[PDB]
Amino acid sequence: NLTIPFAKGHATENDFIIIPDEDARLDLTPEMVVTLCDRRAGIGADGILRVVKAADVEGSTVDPSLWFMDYRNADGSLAEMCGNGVRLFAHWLYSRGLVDNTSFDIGTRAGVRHVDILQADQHSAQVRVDMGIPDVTGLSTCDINGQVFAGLGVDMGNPHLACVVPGLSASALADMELRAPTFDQEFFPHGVNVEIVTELEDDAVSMRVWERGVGETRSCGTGTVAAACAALADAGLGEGTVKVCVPGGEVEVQIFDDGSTLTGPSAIIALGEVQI
Amino acid sequence: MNLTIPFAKGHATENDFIIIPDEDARLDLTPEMVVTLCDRRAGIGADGILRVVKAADVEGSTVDPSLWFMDYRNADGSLAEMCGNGVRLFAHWLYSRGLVDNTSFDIGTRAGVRHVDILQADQHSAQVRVDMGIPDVTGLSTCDINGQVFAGLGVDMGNPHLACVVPGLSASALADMELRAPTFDQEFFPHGVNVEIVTELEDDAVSMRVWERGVGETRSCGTGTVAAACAALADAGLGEGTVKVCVPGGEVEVQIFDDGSTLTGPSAIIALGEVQIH
Repeated sequence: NLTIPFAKGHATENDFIIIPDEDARLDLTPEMVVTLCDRRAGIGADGILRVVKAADVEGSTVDPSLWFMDYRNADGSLAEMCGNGVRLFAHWLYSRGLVDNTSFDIGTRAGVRHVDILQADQHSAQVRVDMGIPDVTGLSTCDINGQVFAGLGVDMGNPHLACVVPGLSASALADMELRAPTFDQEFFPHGVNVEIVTELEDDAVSMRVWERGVGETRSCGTGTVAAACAALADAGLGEGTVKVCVPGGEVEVQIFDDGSTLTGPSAIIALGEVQI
Repeated sequence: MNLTIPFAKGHATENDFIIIPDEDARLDLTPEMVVTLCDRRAGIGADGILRVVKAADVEGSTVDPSLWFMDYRNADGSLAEMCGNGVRLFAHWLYSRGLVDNTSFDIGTRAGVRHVDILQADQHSAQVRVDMGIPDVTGLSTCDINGQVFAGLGVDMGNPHLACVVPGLSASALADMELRAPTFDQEFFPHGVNVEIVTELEDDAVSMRVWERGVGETRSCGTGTVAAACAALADAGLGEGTVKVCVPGGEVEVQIFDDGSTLTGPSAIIALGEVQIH
């Protein structure tokens, strides 16, 4: 029935359909989302980022003149957390001349985010995003596939449990076989994302992640910040700069005593039109 | 370098492809490019690439040079022959973009010429019939899926099949089975096999699920639907007929004769655009 312009891109292989809607002319229903993000029947993504002014988003109470990351999960749901996504949305905004400043603010359902474009062209960027104060909630354990791991619990807006594993190489991490983890039920009352991480080594670590009711993913933004907190803690530091390697790429995490940042890439890989 | 390529994304009963128009045979499309494009998160994502090129510009093409050739690449980069589903989408592309003038026409493939008939088409949707050859029932064998033994029929459609029609299987209970990679007779199927689990012919229809060799479960297998319909007819004591086959990605209609078979089914063209390879 309607043909609309779109783009496809990803931030460390967490991939999105960007749908411009400057004039908020699109009623994008949860069934339309689910269709569009169907990898075999549609275009295929982890979600849609619709480009709209905060003004026009039902329920945003942020400054109405911001651009708002109207972010939908692949199941249609209104995402309340955001991560890697922000890097892509920032990239689109800056490269299409929708903002004109390398440093600006983005309306999201989790509140305003602040970003800094560090490099940007039509296809690639590096973006620094302010991720909030990590809330460390303490030691916990989990079981994956008949093995206990010590982790550090971390709240970034959503819960994580980051298990830094002394001895474990990047290879051995690669070779482990993951399964839905079991963990402390009462410690995590809304479930938990679990990261397995190597130890700080040249200010870097490698991570794999099991997201909450999703399973293994290529990249989880909030998760890389969690892993960085843990890897620092596992070494006796509370502040620092860590390169985190996930299956989808590399980010850089900065842990301050009063905040955190995530720095990493974004890619706009295709442009076209799609039918409803 | 990077390279920007015009493309389309489509599917045939949710067996999905990237179509890449290359009428002047200018694009050198390598296996590593194919892999990158077909990557669902770093690329566009698909089961394969259909490059639209004249058979005159494919080396080793058996067919008439004036035909369009489906230069079909699998997602892993390897060259392929034919796809029951993908031919439907290719036919749809050629016809809806005016590259052929008739509703009935031939297409070149690496398995030889294929004859298609456009039943309905516009820019987004179509219904296409393809002639799929005489099935060759190679024998009776069995498999084991996740502990449970199924009896079936060897079918050679150009590639090996064990179509297992299961008396007393409802569609409900087919949808709830847990599929795992089957075990099979390695002597009967020395090159692997595609396994279809099928219900029994009822009101001229069956439902199927398929585990494709080296790929696991898919939403649709074109040659599988034809194997499935053979087995369904043979389990009903018939040698010929028309069967609607329901796969998780949609519905098709198989006609079996003594001297051949056809597969009719849908095609959709979902998007158009341009893509930059890394």
